[PDB]
Amino acid sequence: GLVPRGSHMPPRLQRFPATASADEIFAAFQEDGCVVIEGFEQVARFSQEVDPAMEKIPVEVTNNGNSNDRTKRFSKCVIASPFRNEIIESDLMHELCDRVFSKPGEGMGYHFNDNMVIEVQPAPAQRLHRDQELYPWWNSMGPAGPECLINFFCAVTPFTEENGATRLVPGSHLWPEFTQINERDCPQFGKIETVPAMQPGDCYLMSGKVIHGAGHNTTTDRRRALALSIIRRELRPMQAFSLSVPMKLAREMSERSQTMFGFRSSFWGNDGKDIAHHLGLI
Amino acid sequence: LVPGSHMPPRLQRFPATASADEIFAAFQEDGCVVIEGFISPEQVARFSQEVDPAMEKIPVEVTNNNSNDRTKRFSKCVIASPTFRNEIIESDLMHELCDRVFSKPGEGMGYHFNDNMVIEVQPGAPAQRLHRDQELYPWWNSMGPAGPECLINFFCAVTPFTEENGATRLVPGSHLWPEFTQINERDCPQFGKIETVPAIMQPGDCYLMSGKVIHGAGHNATTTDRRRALALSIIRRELRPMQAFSLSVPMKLAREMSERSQTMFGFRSSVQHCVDMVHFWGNDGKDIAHHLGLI
Ligand SMILES: C=C1[C@@]2(C)C[C@H]3[C@]4(C)CCC(=O)OC(C)(C)[C@H]4CC[C@]3(C)[C@]1(C(=O)OC)C(=O)[C@@](C)(O)C2=O
Ligand SMILES: O=C(O)CCC(=O)C(=O)O
Ligand SMILES: O=C(O)CCC(=O)C(=O)O
Ligand SMILES: [Fe+3]
Ligand SMILES: [Fe+3]
Repeated sequence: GLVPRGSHMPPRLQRFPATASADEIFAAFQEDGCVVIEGFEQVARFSQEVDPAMEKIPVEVTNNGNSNDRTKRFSKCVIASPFRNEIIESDLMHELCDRVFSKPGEGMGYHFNDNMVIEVQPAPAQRLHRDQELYPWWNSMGPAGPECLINFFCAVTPFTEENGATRLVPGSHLWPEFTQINERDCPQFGKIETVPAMQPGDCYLMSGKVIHGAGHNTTTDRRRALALSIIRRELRPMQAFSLSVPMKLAREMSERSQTMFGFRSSFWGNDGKDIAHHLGLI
Repeated sequence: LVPGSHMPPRLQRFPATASADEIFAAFQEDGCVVIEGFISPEQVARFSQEVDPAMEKIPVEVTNNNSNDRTKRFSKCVIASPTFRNEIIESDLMHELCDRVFSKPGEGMGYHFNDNMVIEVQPGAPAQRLHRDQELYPWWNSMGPAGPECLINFFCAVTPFTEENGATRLVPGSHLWPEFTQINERDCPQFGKIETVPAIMQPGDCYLMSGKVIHGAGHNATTTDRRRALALSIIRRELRPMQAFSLSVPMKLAREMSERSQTMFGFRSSVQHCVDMVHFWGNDGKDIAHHLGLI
C-alpha cells in the first residue's frame, strides 16, 4: 500500500540511511540508476563558508534556455571551505566509488570531475539530460556500456517541489537506446515520467545514465546544492584542480584524496613515476 | 615489385608538402599513412642529440620472458629538447590533421597530448604483442568501427626504421573490421592469421595511425642497432593524458609556448559546447590560463 490500490505507480526511488550497507545502497543504485542517502551540521558550516563566494556571483535573467538562467554555480570549494577536510573523506563515498569503478589490483579507478555548488534562484526548469552527455560518445554505448560518471548530489537548502528540486527519472539507465532528450531525437519526449527528488546534508547518488533535470523554482527560496561528480580514471576532469588548488592544501590531504584531485597517480604519471614524487609528497 | 608472389598490404606514403586533405583521405581509407619528412633531417638529428643524454642514463631492462623489455621509453621531451618544444610540436601539418580528426564546429581544439615518448628498441628486443592503441581506453573497442576516434599517433623515425631492426608492424584497414576485440587466442578468431606490414622509414619520416589500427613493434634482429622513435600521442579533449604535463613541465617553459601549445599540455583550456558551454579542464568558469598567468 504505497500508492492507492489501482493507481499507476510512479518510478521507484529507494532511500537508505547514511549508515546503510554499501552493497545494499549499491544494489539499489544498479536497480534504479539512483538512490537517496539521507544524512550524507557539517552542511551548515559548509554553506556559511561558501556563502561569501556565492554572494559575489551576479545572477543573469536571460530566458535563453541556458543552464545559467537564474542558476548560480561555484566550483572552488576546496579553496573556500575547510569540505576539503571533512566532507570529501566519507569512507562510504569511496566505498561506493570503488564498487562502481575500481578493478581488483588496479587500486582507485576513479577521481574527481567537479565540486560544484548549484543554487537555483527563484528560474526556468533545466533541460532534461543525462550527465554522461559530457562525454559525447558515451550514450552511443547504450545501457550495456560501462559507467563513466556518478554524482553525489547533496542538498544545502532543502529540496521542495516548490524551490525546483531535481526531477529524476529512475530506470532511464536501462532504456534500449540512449538519445538526446528533445522532441526530434527522443521518441518519448513529453511522456517521460519524472520523480522530483530532500533535507540539507542528504545526497542522492545518481548514475551518469539517468535522465534528470532541475525544475522550475517560489519568491524567496534560493535552493542551494553541492554536486560531487566522480569519473573514471581514464577521463578528463572539467576542473583543473591540481593547477588551481594550492600545494599548501594538497599537503594536508590524504593519499587517496590527492589522487582524487590529481596530485597523485595510480594515467597522469611523470615519465614512469608517480607525479607525487616530483611535487614533493613522497 | 615482387615476382604469382603474394602482394602484402599497401601502406600509403606522401611527402610532408602534400595537402592535409590528401593525407587525411588516405588516413581515413587505411587508418595509417606515412608522412615523409614530417620532421626535417636537421631537426631530427638535433632532437636525437638533445635527448641522447637522457637516453643514455636509462638502463636497458632484460628479464626472463613476452613482456616488451629491452625498450627504452622517455617522456620528458619538452624539458630536454628545445628543438622539440620550439619546432616539432609546432608542426602545422600535425595540427591541420588533428583538427580534421578531433575538432568539432565552434568548440576550439578538440585534442591535446596524451604523451611525447621516445621509444628506443634495443638490439634483440622481442616483438610486441599486436594491439590497438585505443585499448588504453578499455570501453572504446565496444563501439567498434562506427565509434568516434579516441586517439591518433604521429610515430616518427628518429633513426632509420628497417624490417630487421624492428620497425612497427601495421595492419592497414583493421580500423574497419566489424568486431574490435583484444588480439589473443580466446577473443580473436584471426589470431596467428593476421597479415602485418612494416613501417619502413628514414629519420624524420613518421606514420600517422588511428587508435583503431592493430599494430605492434617488430623484433629487433640486429646486434648493434638501437631503433629510436618519437611517439606523439594525441587524444580527444575529454580523455585523460598518460603524462601529467602541466605538473612536471616548468612554467618558465609554459610561458614560451604558443597558445595552441599551451592547450596541448593543459596550461590552457578548450571550450566544449553541449545549449550550454563549458571550458574543459577549466577553473570555476574561467580559462585556467588566467590563474597560471598566461593571459
Ligand atoms: C556546461 C555544462 C555541462 C556540459 C557540464 C555540467 C556538469 C559538469 C556535468 C554533469 C555532471 O555530471 O556534473 C555536474 C552536476 C557537476 C554538471 C555541472 C554543470 C555543467 C558545468 C553544465 C553548465 O553549467 O552549463 C553552463 C550543465 O549544466 C550541463 C548539465 O548542461 C552539462 O552537461
Ligand atoms: O541543479 C540541479 O538540481 C541539477 C544539477 C544538474 O543536473 C546539472 O547542472 O548538471
Ligand atoms: O615501437 C613501436 O614500433 C610500436 C610501439 C607501440 O605501438 C606502443 O608502445 O603502443
Ligand atoms: Fe545534471
Ligand atoms: Fe601501440
